[PDB]
Amino acid sequence: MEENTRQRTENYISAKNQHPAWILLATRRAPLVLSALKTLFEKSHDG
Amino acid sequence: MEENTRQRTENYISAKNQHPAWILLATRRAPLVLSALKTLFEKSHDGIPLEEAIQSLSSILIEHVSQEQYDINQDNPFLQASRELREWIKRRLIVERDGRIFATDALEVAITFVESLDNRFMTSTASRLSTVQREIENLETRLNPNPANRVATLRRRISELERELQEAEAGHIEVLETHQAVEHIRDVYNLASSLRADFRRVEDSWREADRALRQSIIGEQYHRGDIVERLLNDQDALLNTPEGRVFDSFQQQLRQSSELKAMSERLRVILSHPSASDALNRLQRHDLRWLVKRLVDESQTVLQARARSERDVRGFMKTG
Amino acid sequence: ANRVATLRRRISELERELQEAEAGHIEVLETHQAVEHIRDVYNLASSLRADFRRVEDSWREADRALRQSIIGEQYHRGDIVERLLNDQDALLNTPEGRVFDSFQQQLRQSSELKAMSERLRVILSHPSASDALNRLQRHDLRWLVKRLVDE
DNA sequence: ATATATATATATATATATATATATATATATATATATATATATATATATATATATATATAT
DNA sequence: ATATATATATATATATATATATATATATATATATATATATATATATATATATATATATAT
Repeated sequence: MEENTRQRTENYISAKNQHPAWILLATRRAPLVLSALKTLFEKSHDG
Repeated sequence: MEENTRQRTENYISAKNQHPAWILLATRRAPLVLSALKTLFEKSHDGIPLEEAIQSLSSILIEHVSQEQYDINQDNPFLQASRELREWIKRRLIVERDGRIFATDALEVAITFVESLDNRFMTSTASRLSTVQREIENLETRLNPNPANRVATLRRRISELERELQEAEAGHIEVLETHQAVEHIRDVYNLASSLRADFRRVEDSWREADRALRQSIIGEQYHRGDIVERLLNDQDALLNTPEGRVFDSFQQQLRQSSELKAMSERLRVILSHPSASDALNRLQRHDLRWLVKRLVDESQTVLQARARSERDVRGFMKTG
Repeated sequence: ANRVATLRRRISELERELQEAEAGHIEVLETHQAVEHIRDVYNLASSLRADFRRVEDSWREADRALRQSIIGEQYHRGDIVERLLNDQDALLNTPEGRVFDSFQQQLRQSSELKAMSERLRVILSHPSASDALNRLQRHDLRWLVKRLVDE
């Protein structure tokens, strides 16, 4: 199980520097972008 | 409706600047803190006792002292563990209670997010659709009061179960093939783990309601006769809110020791099946094995925590 | 024998409920209990689409890898056919692949999915639905099956 | 014999100096979101030329 | 007679320039975060003066 301990930190760091979602939530301007995007995408479901 | 969008950006800025989970996610050192806390709390049944927390967190810090780019300490991992623990407590990210520290709701949300983030075994299994279908069946068949509808539903159900009884008696019973069974096991674990999800939201709601009551009590001239009823009406108002209502309904449902006895006996056999080891590793297997005890203990803890609010009335009404 | 006994007792439970209903003691969900009972269903459904969002990516990556390896010179015609078959089978045997396969089996036995969508229509017409869920969520839960079939 | 009153005993509360541990204000280093700039691409218009198809006079 | 071939018209493509919007890149000012001096709190050894008290003298 010890791998699950250390390798997990590398998983999290790679997610922090790569995954778009976590990158977005970290930006200084996140809430405006997130609110605007949800407003756009809530009212229509086909694109 | 989109008039609220103006208000929604304000709501999100407020959440960004206040909610501890989001602030944590935004920090430079976020992955280290989240990994350390996940490792620490993976083994908690109650709030982990403080001393155990310090020791095990020092060991975890030792695990990652190699990462010098994060300014990790290299003279006393025990002191570093204690310092980090108090720092996190200051961040409203973990709370002391009875000397046993617990994970606030913020950390639970952050951990669930980051865990769901990566490629992994996914949240839903192949059995999720069948679960939803069964639940929809029950919900619809119970929502409508038309007695003809209910009797027809029961007639078709009873005919189907008579078919199944005849089939099984004749000997054509059927069982889950291995890879179907593993998926069902995993879905069961995922459903079950959601019960713990909100034992910490309820306590925060109690805390805030009690704080609001005491704060409004600043206008002492109100009638204490009002509070002779407000003792129950606090719970009543939070029973108009989902928190108190659903938590107390959950308590009532959980108090039915017969169904819980059935659930425990069935958990035991499902976990004794060979594919259990396939579906779930050691940690998950133990966690599910005595989920019932976890729920009972932690709900008892929540009740004994709301006991302080129960005493709030004696701290308000009495002015000797 | 365990299955036989379980059926023997479940049949008696539904017999008890049938006796209660025929006597006139039909019981509805308490007009507040039905509220949370509905958002519970919505929460269960909330992950079903989320997982398909990753089934999509898994298959996209499989296709891209196959296309890239086709430009690979080392492969005979037989090797490329083998790569296609084995990549598809491997993708299908992963958890998300099993999600897709179960969805496909349900499509085969379409009666149950149609019944589910009919039940959803009935559920959302109830007044309590408006209290439990805002309109967008009700819309999503109504056309869950459509969304999956499109995805 | 029980009750008032005695010198000394139990033992601590308080006091001081000392160290170590923690909380704070402040300075300072690195990461960040954004402003400015040059080359690139887009589309616009103005004009020339190429092209297909036709009008007309012609070959045999 | 039928079909050939050139001059003609018109629909389309190509060249060129203007202006605008763009992408890559540099540098800037901004914010997070770490490090530090410093003050304050927690705990401790050593000891005093104290309150409570035993043990105790004295009394009716």
